[PDB]
Amino acid sequence: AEKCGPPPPIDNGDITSFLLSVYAPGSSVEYQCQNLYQLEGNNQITCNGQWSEPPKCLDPCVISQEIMEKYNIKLKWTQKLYSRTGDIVEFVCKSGYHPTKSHSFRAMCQNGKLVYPSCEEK
Amino acid sequence: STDAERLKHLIVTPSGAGEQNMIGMTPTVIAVHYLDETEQWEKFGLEKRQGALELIKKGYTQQLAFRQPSSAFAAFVKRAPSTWLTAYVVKVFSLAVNLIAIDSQVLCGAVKWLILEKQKPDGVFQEDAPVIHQEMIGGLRNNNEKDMALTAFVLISLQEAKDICEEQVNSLPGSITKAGDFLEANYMNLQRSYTVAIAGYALAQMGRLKGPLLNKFLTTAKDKNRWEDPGKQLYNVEATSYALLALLQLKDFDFVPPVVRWLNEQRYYGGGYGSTQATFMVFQALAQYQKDAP
Amino acid sequence: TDATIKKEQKLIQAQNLVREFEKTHTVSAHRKAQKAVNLVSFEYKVKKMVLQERIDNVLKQGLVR
Repeated sequence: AEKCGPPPPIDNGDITSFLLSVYAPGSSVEYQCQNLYQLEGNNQITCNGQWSEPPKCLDPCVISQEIMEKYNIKLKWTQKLYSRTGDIVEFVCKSGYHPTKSHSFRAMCQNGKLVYPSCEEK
Repeated sequence: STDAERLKHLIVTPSGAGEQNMIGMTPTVIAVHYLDETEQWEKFGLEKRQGALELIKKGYTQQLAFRQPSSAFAAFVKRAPSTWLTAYVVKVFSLAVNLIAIDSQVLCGAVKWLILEKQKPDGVFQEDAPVIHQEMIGGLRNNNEKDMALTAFVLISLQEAKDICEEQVNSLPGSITKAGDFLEANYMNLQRSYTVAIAGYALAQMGRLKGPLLNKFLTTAKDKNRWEDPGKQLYNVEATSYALLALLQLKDFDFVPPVVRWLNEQRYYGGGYGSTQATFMVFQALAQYQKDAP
Repeated sequence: TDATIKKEQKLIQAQNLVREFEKTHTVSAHRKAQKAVNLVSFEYKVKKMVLQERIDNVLKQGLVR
C-alpha cells in the first residue's frame, strides 16, 4: 500500500544492502553494477507502492583473441581485452597483412557492440 | 565406507590467520560431514562429535575476525581480498550450516562481493589477490587454464551457498549463468584433466554437462576410473573427487563403481603438506556417494 | 507477497524440524534443524536465537545414533 514492495531487479547488478521482506515508505535503495559495467541512471531510487525507475547497467566490451586472429589484427598496446562503455580501442594489423580500410582502426565500445577492422595479405 | 579409525587425525584445532584457520577448519568440518552422512559415528565414538562441533565453532568465529568490511576475506584485515579464499570460505561454511549456527548475511555478503566485484563481463572470476599458501588451493595452483578452473571453483561454491543466499542475492542466478556460459564455451578446448573434472562438476550442477561436452568429461578418464594429469597425486585425487561428484549429479551410476574403487584403493585418509583441497573434496565426494548410493 | 510467504515458510519448517530434533535426538534431525534455523531470515532475530538455544540444549542433553 503506502509502503513498498521488493526493489526491482536490474540486469548485471543488484542492490547494495540486505534484501528486506517489506520496505518502508520513502526509503531509497542504492544499486551497483558488475565489474566494468557502466551505470546509466540514479543509483538511489526512492520508494507509494510503486518504486522509482531503476537504473540500467550498460554492458561493456570483450575483445577476445579469437575474433582478432580471424581478422589478422592485434592491439596497439599488446593486452587489456576488457573495455568499458565508450573506451576507444586502437587496433593494428599483423605482420604481412595490410589494412583493408573497412573501418578505422580506432573503434568505440557502445553497450555490447564493437566493430572490428580487418587486415589482408598481399 | 572408509573405516573411521584412520580419520582420527582429521580432528584438529583451528589456529592461524585468515588462511591457516581455514586449513584447520577443513579437516574437522569435512570429517564431521563424512561421519554424519556415512553413519559411522556409533562405531567411531559419538561422544567425540559434540567436541568436534565445538572445534568447528572456533574456526567459524575466528575466521569472522578476518572478514573485511567489503564482506570479503583475506589473510589479514589490511590485506587485499582474495577471490579464491572468499569462495572457499563460502564453500566450507555452506557445508557447515548443517553442523553449527551460521549468519546468513556473512555468506551472502561474500557472494554479492564475488558477483559484483570479481566477475568479469564474460562470466569469468578473476583472482586479483592470490593467497599466500598456494598449497591449500590444490590443482588450481597450476597456471594453465587458470580462468576455467577458478571460474568453476567459484561457481561450485556459489551453487553450494545457493540454499542460504537465494532470498538475499538476486544477482546470483545471472552470475551463475554467466559463469556456466564461459565454461560451456571453452570446455571442449580444455586439455587438463583437473580442469575437465572441476568444470564438469560445475556444469553438471547447472545441468549443462550434456552432449559432446559430456563425452569429453567421460573420455578424459584413464581406464575409466580416474582423472589424472602429470603432477602431484594430490591434484589427481582432487580431480577424481570432483569427477565423482559430477557423476553423482549426472546419475551415471554405471560409471561410479570403478571410480570409487580407485579412490578407496588410493587409501588416502587426509593430511599432508597442503592437503586442504584433497581432503575436502575426497571426503565430500565419498560422503555424497554414500548419500546418493544406488 | 511471495517474499513474506517464503520468509514465514522457512520459520515453520525450522519449527517442525527443531521439534523433531527435540523428540528424536539423532544426527539426522540435528543437521536438518541446523540447516533450517540458519535459513531463517534476519527479521525473526530473537526467534532464531530461541530455536538455536533449543538445538544447543538438545546437544547438551546428548544424542543417540
